[PDB]
Amino acid sequence: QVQLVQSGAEVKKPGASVKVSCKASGYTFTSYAISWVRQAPGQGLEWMGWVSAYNGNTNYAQKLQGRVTMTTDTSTNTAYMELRSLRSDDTAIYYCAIPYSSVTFDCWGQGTLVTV
Amino acid sequence: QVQLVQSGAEVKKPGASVKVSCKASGYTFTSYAISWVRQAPGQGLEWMGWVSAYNGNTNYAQKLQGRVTMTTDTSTNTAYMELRSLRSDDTAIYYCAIPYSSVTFDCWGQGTLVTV
Amino acid sequence: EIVLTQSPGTLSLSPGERATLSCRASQSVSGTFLAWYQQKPGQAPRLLISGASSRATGIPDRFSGSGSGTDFTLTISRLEPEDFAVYYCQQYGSSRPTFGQGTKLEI
Amino acid sequence: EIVLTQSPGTLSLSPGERATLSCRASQSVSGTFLAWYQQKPGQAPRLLISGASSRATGIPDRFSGSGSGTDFTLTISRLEPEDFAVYYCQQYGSSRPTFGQGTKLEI
Amino acid sequence: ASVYAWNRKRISNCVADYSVLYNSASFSTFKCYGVSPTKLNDLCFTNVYADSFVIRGDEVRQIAPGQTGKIADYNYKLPDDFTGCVIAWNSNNLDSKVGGNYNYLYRNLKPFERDISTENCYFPLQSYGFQPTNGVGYQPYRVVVLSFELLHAPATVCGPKKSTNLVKNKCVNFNFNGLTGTGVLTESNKKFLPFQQFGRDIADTTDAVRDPQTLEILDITPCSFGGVSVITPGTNTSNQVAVLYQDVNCTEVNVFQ
Ligand SMILES: *[C@@H]1O[C@H](CO)[C@@H](O)[C@H](O)[C@H]1NC(C)=O
Ligand SMILES: *[C@@H]1O[C@H](CO)[C@@H](O)[C@H](O)[C@H]1NC(C)=O
Repeated sequence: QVQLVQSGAEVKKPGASVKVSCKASGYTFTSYAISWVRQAPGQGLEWMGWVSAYNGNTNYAQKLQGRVTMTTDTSTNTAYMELRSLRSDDTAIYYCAIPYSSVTFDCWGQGTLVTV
Repeated sequence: QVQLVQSGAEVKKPGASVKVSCKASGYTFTSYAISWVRQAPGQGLEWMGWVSAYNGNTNYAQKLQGRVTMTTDTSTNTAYMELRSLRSDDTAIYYCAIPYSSVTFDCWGQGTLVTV
Repeated sequence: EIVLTQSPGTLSLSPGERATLSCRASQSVSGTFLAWYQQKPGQAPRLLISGASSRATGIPDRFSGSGSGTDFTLTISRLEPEDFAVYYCQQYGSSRPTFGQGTKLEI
Repeated sequence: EIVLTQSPGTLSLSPGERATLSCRASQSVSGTFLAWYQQKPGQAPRLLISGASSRATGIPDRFSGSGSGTDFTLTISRLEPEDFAVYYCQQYGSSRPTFGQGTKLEI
Repeated sequence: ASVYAWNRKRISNCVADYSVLYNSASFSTFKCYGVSPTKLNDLCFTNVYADSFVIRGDEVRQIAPGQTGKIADYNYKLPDDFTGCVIAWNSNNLDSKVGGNYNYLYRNLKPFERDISTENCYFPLQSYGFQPTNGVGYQPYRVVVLSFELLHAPATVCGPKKSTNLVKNKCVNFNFNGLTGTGVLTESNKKFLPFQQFGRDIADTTDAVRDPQTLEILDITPCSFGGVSVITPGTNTSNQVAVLYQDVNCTEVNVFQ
């Protein structure tokens, strides 16, 4: 029942902004806090940050602080990841992570080819 | 009403020793423990050490250990700080400080510049 | 030892708009056992916030601090011409307290 | 942060043998904060073991891990052809969690 | 204040809403002796005294009646017959300062005493070791002791309870300045002196009290009661019964007096 469907690929010019979604369905949206972990092609996984879907608290990492913002939309049951100040090295596939009765990352969407 | 006047600025050669005083007035010198902080020009604050004014128990910093020594004269309500074997980068504005109505930061002194 | 990093060394903002400052820790620090410092040019440092949420005596309400655990944030709502100085973050949760390097606000 | 250097970056082992994977920590991490993961090429990670002792759902009985403190071990009895992928070890002790640099199982 | 010279602030002639303090989660411990923490809003008292001092979690348990130890024996001793409660909350933000508070010092003694003096060289005052870099049971805590003196004077400090009109000649469950009971309130001709508020019979039982707002003197007589006795011919004759109310006038439900 638990499914995440991420939006399509984006090709953006440097300095632009991107809003990538992943529709939540099959689980109570405001229960398990949504996460976001991306993977550079050929490298390992790197976590950006976690946003609680109930109250909206966030916690960002060093390598991307000042550039990322985390919001939730309870009404549409969609979590939006907004990224501004895009440059060339931001090219990676961005995955959203839901706990899915594990610890943190499971039931990822196919993947979003964010090529900048 | 509380005022702390420290000793004048010092200019010295590398390897020598320097002692800095700070007179206290308007409060019970024994009641509040003294604190010392160093700040190189352009760098941040670094705490130096603690010595209680009631019993004289000791807690020094590992980095500065074996070179710093504080003593206090209860009769004259004056705190001292002895520092031997100075090097070049230790040129900084030295503050004496007691916490009053605050956990820390209260009564930073006018500062004493020791130039090595 | 717990090390401190403030991401903006200098922020260039016109007076009137929104400013934010960061100062995080490496090992967890109790929220209560915290303070925040403003050191004017040529003057001794001054405690803006202590306890990571509570102002001191004589601090305007435009300032406010928040955060707990390792990541901490200082808030300035309205920038007045006299406010342009350097700000220090400090934690004293265990053993040696560690101070910040400073952040300058420019007109 | 804890630097996670998976010691066997490439292991040239043939199918059918027994595979062992190491995972060292710079600072001693709680055993109840560990999970080990496998990302099959083109397919999302799967929870193999959580809590450092207990295997999860949808995972064959051949997959089993152990270890405590800083030394963490995997024991795989028999290799299936579909099981050839890369494996990561992941700990959630203090502040930000840290992923692995990956160990590729070569033939 | 320091425990060797604790402060005693006098509370009188006011309405004390204790629901805010009882509901507040800000207290680290809230152990009450004497009165329940949730019923303190209804009772009424003569006076409240606040004993304020800083102690540590270790030995903090000694602020309880009849306790021993260096602090309980030499600084603050509570009586065995204590009618009141002690409240404590974590005070790290206010009473802890870096390095050490020598501002707070600690020195048997009679209850509620005060000895501020100084005299093989030893002197009777010692300083407290408040460290913010130490074990948690040694960090200073702010403790306020509320000692209650009951019956000592007319009651003046009590919670927010809305009053009603008074109904005469019926047994009602009344609460007059913390004195509760049941009885019929009627006028009386006992001339109380202006300063006396309530009267008691032999073996501590209230006969009259002076009401507030109208200052009349009402005698309190328990409402009529008595045993019920059954007169019966027997289950072998008839189911007819008679009821005897022993020596009371049944003006409240053939009837033979
Ligand atoms: C029944 O009542 C009669 C008289 O009323 C009496 O003599 C007899 O003892 C009674 N029987 C019993 C079992 O009580
Ligand atoms: C009980 O009977 C009547 C009923 O009111 C009353 O007047 C009378 O005085 C009462 N008896 C005594 C002995 O007081």
